[PDB]
Amino acid sequence: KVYYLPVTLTQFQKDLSEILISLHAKSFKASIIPTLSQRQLTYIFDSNIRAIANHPSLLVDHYMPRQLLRMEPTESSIAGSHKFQVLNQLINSICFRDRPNEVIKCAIIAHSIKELDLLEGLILGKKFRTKRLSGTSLYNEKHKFPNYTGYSKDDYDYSVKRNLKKRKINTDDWLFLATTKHLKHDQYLLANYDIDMIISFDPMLEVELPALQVLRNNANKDIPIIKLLVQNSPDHYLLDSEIKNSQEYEEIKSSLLYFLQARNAPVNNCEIDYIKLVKCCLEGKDCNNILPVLDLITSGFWQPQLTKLQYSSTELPLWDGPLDIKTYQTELMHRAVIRLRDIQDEYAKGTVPLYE
Amino acid sequence: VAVAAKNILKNYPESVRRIMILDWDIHHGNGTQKSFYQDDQVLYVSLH
Amino acid sequence: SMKSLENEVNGPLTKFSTESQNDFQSLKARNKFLKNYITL
Amino acid sequence: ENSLSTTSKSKRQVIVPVCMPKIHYSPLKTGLCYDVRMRYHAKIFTSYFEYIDPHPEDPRRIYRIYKILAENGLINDPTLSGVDDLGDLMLKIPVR
Amino acid sequence: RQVIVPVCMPKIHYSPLKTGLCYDVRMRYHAKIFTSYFEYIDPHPEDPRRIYRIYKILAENGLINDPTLSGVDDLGDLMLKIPVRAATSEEILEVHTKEHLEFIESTEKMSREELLKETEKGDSVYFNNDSYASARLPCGGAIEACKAVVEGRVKNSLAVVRPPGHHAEPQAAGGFCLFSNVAVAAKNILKNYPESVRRIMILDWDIHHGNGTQKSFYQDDQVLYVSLHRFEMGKYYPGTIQGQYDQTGEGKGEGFNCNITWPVGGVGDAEYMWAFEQVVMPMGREFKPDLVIISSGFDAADGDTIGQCHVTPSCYGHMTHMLKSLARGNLCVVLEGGYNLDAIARSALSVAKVLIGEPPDELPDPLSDPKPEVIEMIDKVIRLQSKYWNCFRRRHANSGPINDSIISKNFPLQKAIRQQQQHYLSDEFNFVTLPLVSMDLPDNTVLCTPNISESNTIIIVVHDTSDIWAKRNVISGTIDLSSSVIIDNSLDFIKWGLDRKYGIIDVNIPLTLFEPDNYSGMITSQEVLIYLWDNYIKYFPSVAKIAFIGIGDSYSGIVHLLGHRDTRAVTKTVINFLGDKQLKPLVPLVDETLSEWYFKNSLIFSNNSHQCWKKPRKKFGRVLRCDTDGLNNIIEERFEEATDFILDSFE
Ligand SMILES: [Zn+2]
Ligand SMILES: [Zn+2]
Repeated sequence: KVYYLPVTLTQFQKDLSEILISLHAKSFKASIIPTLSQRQLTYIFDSNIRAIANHPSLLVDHYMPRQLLRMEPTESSIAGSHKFQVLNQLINSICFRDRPNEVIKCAIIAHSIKELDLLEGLILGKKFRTKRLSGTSLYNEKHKFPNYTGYSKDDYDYSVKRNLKKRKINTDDWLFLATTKHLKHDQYLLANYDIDMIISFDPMLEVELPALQVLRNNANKDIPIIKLLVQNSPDHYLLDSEIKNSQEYEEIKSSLLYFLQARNAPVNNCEIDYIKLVKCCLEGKDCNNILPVLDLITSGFWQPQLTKLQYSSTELPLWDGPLDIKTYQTELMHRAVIRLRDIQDEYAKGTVPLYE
Repeated sequence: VAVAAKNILKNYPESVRRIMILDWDIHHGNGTQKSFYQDDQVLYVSLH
Repeated sequence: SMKSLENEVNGPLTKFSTESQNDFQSLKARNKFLKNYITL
Repeated sequence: ENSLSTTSKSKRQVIVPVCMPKIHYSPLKTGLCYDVRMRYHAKIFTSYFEYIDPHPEDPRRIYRIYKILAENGLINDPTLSGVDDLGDLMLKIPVR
Repeated sequence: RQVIVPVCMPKIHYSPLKTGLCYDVRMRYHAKIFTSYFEYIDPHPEDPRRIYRIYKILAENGLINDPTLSGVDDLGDLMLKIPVRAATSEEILEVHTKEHLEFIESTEKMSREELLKETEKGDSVYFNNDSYASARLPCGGAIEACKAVVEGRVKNSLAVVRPPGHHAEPQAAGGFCLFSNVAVAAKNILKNYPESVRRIMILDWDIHHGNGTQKSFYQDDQVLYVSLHRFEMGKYYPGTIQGQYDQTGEGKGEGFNCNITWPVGGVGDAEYMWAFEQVVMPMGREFKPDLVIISSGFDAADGDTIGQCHVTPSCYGHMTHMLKSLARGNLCVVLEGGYNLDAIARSALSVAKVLIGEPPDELPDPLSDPKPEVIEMIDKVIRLQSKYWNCFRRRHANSGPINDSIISKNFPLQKAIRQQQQHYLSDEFNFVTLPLVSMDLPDNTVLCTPNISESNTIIIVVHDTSDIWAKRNVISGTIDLSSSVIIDNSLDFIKWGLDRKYGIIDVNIPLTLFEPDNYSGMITSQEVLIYLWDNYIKYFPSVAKIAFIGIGDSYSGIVHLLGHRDTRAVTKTVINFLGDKQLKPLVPLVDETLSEWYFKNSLIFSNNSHQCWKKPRKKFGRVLRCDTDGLNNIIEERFEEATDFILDSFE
């Protein structure tokens, strides 16, 4: 059982996405039609669009310093991606759902170590027993998974029985964190924690896995999988190619081309319920709450365009020449600088209308 | 206040968990009390 | 829009330094925040 | 005057470096929620010209409260308008 | 466009100013003289080291802008420096006599050994060659700080000052003080400003009694003297009758002196909160001072070895906040005591932060439930002050000898309760009143479960007549009798045992009226116990697993039945809910191994505030110390552990 939730991006995600289209759209066009090579160009293009889709504060070529991860409000994290808001929404949907007695376990599959660091940075103060199944955990808590001498010479010591009625037990819903990398290198890491549902934050988990088919066969029912579905993306062409009924490089080029041609998606779906849908997933049923969009239909998209603001006058050079990683970072850097100057100086004068 | 208080308690489960509400408004706080009459994390007081 | 952009560019930022506490803005008001965590 | 007179003509060493004060209350200001658009809710006078005796729940209330504050220098908005440049002791919060 | 209100300055008076501070390195030379090696291992009663330790702790929190801890004028932004100057002899003579000034004058020109005899001679004081100017600086600094506050130069002042002044008496000094600092400054300000400073309210929390400060204003009505401390008259310094709580002034200062005596040490936060909530605020608002002077002493802090109390620095900030709310904003703080520099450091830090303007934090323990002695102590203080002040009358039923011949005409009320008792027992549990023939006793002395001659397990529950809770009216004096209940205490067990099909026997023994200890009850208990055991228990064929239950007294009967018989073969457990009573020692006569069976098969629950533990014998038989007081509380508390010990003792 596989399920899909249609999710889109936010404003600044589209801004930085068009920044990427300026820095790569000439080169990726040349790809379709030791600085770097076009293989590395298309791979970096693919990975950076997926990274901007997953909280664009990870686009920096630096690890988050791991003290600021737990020194930040949840809003500042979910202000980055739109996926984070829908994610945290379904999190609050399941922990504030109506609960007979269920101590329900789920596993969340991230793509790398950065994303999973953000995940433990989000749900640390929430009402879950969260366990990061990969090393270098962000504030690893010790939640363990399930499976009187007052006198002398005398001996009664009923303190043991006494203590049985005083000390209490935790009840937080279990939530497991790992990456599909380790789930490919190793196996059976999910076979042990018998979970009821898997939410795959990365929508390309390639579901029929030995560590996943052992759990699927182990289970009596069909285990429901949730793939967070971006509306149009360098994954969504291949997802289109799958849900129906070398080579990796050509697929990356084709799905990035489908995304660049499909970045101007006019129709988006909405009205996703969450508490009903999490109930649908809990009892392992196919209910119609998931949306059946499944695709969008296919020069003209190599030109970037930022959001046009009032008295703004910002433009892009589109870097119609070679590219090297240092030139790439300085270009991306001062482009984000002039974007910030535009957003600051643009906003800084609109007060006096409302004033008067 | 019911809307507000339910937003504080639902949307801040990491720094606030018990509130006290006071009504020195000489009319009794009729609607506010029923919304939290079964509720234990909030201690409501009304002078009236 | 402005605060989202500014908040993003302010922290751990992109590879060049061409441009780049009190009061406690980074969720560090010590009234049941750290002691709210499990800490085993 | 005295002869106890602790004399030490030497450059003495810093022991406690200067630290920003560890107070959690009042480097900030006071929040203020005022919006002119909650002053829609007015009665429709239907009986007669009851204008000597209008409704007690009244839009006019908010203004007088806001007014008395600026009579004591707390608000430097002269026309009694809820705008940003109120003053130094308080801080307006927008109302949506 | 219409400028309705032109911009004006904010109109407030508290906190555009700073907190006054008086500090000197010139008051650290008044020191003792070395006498014996024992001084190296003692807390050094009044040491000069108090000043710079606290002063070091201040700059660590940014409130004072001084990186190297030296006397400067640029004290930062939150506090303002108040310079000190040596007080002239006139201000000192305002309180003291003329011979004490010449005493301290002669003290300045002594040799070494004469100063040694002077240290040895004084009523817990010590002199030094640098003890004249270092004694004139405190009084002067106090007068300067109080002038700064009164004339509004600062919103409030705090003065780290030594030597103390709350023990120095007008006649001569005694109590590690040289010049009485509080009284001098108070009389010089009442003399310097008798138009604005007209009523002063002085408060003392230093754990000794401020005897000199008491005598200075014991006939003064402008100076409300309040002192809280431990009395312990025999031993505890000063050991004077001026420290007793009945010193309520004399003459025009009647009702304008108050001593608050702690019957015992070991107090904490809840006591101080409770007391400050009840007493100081009504008489303070009624007295309406124009200035509240604070005589701080941190010799009772948590971590002090002389006070032995456990008061935390949050309660200090709370009381500082209360006193700040009391007056109009004018406040002055002078320091008197302290022995453990870290406790005084953290406490002074908290008090100084609250004085700058920070709110008090919440106390580390809001629930300690204060010791019983201090309660009735404060009741007696309330009696006196209700006689004197009005805010304690009409609210505590005070309003500022029964008979001895009508005692022949009294309502019995033992038999009425026991009769009503019998009634509601028999109507729901069908108890059989068992007759003790050849003994003159009430018919309802004992009641047993029916067909008692066949039940093996028989639970014998002995207890006196029940407890009564009554409501006393607060409007005027006496108690309301119609609004009283009977606290049936032995009821949970009777029901419990009837839920497990046991022989259940009720035993009431009435109380000897107008009698301290129910000794005749104990005698009658031994008679009933022995007699019942001989005449009835040995004639029941089927019997095993007897367990006894004792409530309060009457356990002498059980002790006598155990020592003077051999009945441990059929009974297997004795349990007594002593509570507060004295111990019944087992006197074994048949054999001594019965006493060890006794001590072994036993569980006794006695109170926390009981005579002991302030270690018992095995002849008392495994007593235990409860955490709560009251028989009802401990019975409802340990009702489960008791049935656990019984069921564990049996099959
Ligand atoms: Zn009302
Ligand atoms: Zn003293």
